[PDB]
Amino acid sequence: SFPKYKPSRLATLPATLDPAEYDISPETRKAQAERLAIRSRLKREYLLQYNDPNRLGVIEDPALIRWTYARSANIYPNFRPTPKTSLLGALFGIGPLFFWYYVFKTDRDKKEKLIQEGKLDQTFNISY
Amino acid sequence: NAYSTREHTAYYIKALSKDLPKAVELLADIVQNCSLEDSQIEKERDVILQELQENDSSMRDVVFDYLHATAFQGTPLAQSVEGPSENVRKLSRADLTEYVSQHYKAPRMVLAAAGGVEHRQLLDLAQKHFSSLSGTYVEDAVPAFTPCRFTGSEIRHRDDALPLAHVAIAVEGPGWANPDNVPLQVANAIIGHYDSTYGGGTHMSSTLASVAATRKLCQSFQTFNICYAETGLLGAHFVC
Amino acid sequence: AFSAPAAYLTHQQKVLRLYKRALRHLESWCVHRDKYRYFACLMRARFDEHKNEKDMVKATQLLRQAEEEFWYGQHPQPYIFPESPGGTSYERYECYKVPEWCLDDWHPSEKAMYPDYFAKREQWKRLRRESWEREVKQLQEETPPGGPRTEALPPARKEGDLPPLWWHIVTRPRERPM
Amino acid sequence: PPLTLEAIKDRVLYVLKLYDKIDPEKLSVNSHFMKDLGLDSLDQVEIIMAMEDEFGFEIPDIDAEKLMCPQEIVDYIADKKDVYE
Repeated sequence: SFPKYKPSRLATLPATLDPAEYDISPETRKAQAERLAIRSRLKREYLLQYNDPNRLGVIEDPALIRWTYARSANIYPNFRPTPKTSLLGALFGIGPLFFWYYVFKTDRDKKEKLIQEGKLDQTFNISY
Repeated sequence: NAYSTREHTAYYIKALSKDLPKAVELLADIVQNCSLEDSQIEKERDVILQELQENDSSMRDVVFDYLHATAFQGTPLAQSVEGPSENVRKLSRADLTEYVSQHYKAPRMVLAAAGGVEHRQLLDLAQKHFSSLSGTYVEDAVPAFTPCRFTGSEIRHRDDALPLAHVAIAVEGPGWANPDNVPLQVANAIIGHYDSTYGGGTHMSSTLASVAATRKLCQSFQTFNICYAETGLLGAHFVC
Repeated sequence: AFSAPAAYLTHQQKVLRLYKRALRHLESWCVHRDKYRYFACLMRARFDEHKNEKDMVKATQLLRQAEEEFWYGQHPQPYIFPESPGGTSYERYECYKVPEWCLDDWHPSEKAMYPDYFAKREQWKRLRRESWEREVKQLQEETPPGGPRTEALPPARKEGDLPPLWWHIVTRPRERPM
Repeated sequence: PPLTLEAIKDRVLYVLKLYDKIDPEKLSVNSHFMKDLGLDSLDQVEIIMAMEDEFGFEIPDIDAEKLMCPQEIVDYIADKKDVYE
């Protein structure tokens, strides 16, 4: 009984240690065959175009076009102001700005106070 | 006769010793070469639905099914042997054939005999008739045993119309192979069993039984030790 | 050169892969050859012990437990062949590999420096250009009505026909192009 | 290190001959381990491992299982190492 491997988000569970890889059913095997069918059809189309002696240029992959569109164009059309979206947007957009305002304003005010009280050393600070 | 449980299925033939070969032949034919004809499938669907309606009357079976549902919720053990009515109506010949193929396998079957049976004769008959059955799984699809979680829970179906109340309470118990089963069985024997028909009544050694008889607390009370491979239900059922 | 994969790995294939992984990691742990041989014979005996288990459920549980043991006992830094994936030299010469189509864009002066080679290249181009149509026809004929259900490609049925979709495999950049 | 085809064949036969279970005399380029010889699957795995250790290149498991012959091993090594003679 060696210690078990706790999978995490940055440490995925090894297939060998997958509890489902050892409980297989007829439906699962059928699904695996269907997935291989999909892959084989896609690879056939790709290789047919890739080995074509007449083809000159890129083999436009619809998947790449879809990925780029989904990552750029489709975002706003499929966005709805929601409690999560609104709160996260508020926090991550305006929150940091006010934190940095607090920090810089406090530092600058302290510096100005010290300068006014003549209690800051700028003996050789002659290049601002 | 046949009996199906959540963990075991059995077909046994009571017969004379001189008829052992024919009994073995019939058992082999039943186990392996079962027609599963569709018309019989429809008739048995009707019968099974009617019997599901009947079992609802049997309060004890209903209460034990509820106990399994609540205690082993989220696990295969919660499922009843008969199954939901929707599944019964939706079942098909393909599903029954697949069940027979996946679960009826030689390594998972035992041919047992008692009485005037010679072991050599039984072994020879089994080789003659049961040899064909195989333990290979089609397309390497092997069912995997799953440990079942026991959840402390309460399921209360309140039907005040019902004459008497059935309650079953259990705690998780040992598996079949756990050595602790014997002492727990001794303790349950200490707790005992009582029914209103019992003659002993007040003088019965079991304190619960004596008190129930003296106060007429319960019509019947029994202690059960239900054991499955990795878990079990240990407790009591009392009608009061 | 890689063969087309199958939808699932058979129990025998999974056991074989576990055996290979265990032997390699043991060799990583057992640096010296003699200790490796002794413990490797031990591992072979371990597999032989349940080689003939009849019950498939029991064998599957055994495989699962063996995989758990392997994960606990895997060498943190298993030996990787230098050119294998994860190896020190894996893909080291990838940049030197250059596709064949680049030669077509050579200036005529450059192609003049190697005349015989480009004559042979023209011959190969002619072969591919002639073969493409027959290869497409054969692939259509052999393909099942639903579609290709495996990545495997048929061999050339008749003389004078090249294997379908042969160009890139045959003309793949040399392993050590330089 | 030209690693000619004949060298690959000679080294594969060397490894196989140094394999105790295989009897050296009947070992041939076309002697299928499964059928002509008596080697089982684990012996196939061991022989593939021995070959990959001898030549220093790892044969992927999917390809490794399908060799089933010494000449197959030789030609696969030639394909991987781009040996054309």
